[PDB]
Amino acid sequence: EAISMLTERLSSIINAAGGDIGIAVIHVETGHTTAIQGTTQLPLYSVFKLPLAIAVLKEIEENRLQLDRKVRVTPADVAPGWTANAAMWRRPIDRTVAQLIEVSIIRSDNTSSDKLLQLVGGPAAVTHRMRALGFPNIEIVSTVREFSENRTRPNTGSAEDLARLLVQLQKGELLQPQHSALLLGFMHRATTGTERLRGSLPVGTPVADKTGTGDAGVVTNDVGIITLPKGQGHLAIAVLISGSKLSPAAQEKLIAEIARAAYDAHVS
Ligand SMILES: *C(=O)[C@@H](NC(=O)/C(=N\OC(C)(C)C(=O)O)c1csc(N)n1)[C@@H]1N=C(C(=O)O)C(=C)CS1
Repeated sequence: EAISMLTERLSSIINAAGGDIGIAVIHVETGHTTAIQGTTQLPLYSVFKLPLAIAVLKEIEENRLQLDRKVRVTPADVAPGWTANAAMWRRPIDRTVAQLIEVSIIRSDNTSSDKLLQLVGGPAAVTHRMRALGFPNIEIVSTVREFSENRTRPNTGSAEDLARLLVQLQKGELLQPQHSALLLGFMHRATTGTERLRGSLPVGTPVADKTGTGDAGVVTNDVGIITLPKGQGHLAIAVLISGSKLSPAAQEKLIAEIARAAYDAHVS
């Protein structure tokens, strides 16, 4: 029956991909869950910026921080190898906490993410916030710089915990309404995953997403929320691909095809 056999189809889409692949698809309103290796913790790379943004917004909601607090960013905060977004960080600049979350989510900025990581108390504090919220299978152990000088101790998370996190975000149970609207607005405008969760959906499908990419196709990740048409609800979806044999383009196409299969199963 269409959602019953989604696991069969997902398993054949990723067959012979090699590596380690975790998938979780959760229908937000009903809770219907489809998972493949859904409890295995896999390298997150830039996907960790989504738990980071939640921990930052929890700090504001727990009255230890403000959205409009000015934070000074200097070229000293940019790691050497960070080439993608470094153009905004060449002379000292003041950004509000809201603006730091913005650029870290939309542009997958490493510099602003590491600044936010310090504001909340480092990797251990984010890991604690995750279990305090109900997601004990998300372990943040490294800053972005630390991990960049040696890929050995990566931040990991299971696909099911990321999807469950997105379910509560979409439902309005995770953050205050204005913080939920603010974060989903950022994720709707994210520009790093045009070929992934959005790649194969029908024209006009709203998608909020956060990607993760390692160099040379070592890791290709995408987690997000797909708005179904009609009044059919939302899909929280996490795809974590680690160490695949496939080329980068084919790994992105794997994510796009997984999303379209989950979309098709849950739409009438
Ligand atoms: C999150 O996953 C970030 N990724 C990285 O910092 C790494 N590589 O980034 C790219 C741009 C793919 C590169 O070729 O250098 C990375 C860190 S440790 C490792 N083995 N690789 C951000 N992701 C992207 C993206 O395009 O998804 C960015 C635009 C900026 S860094």
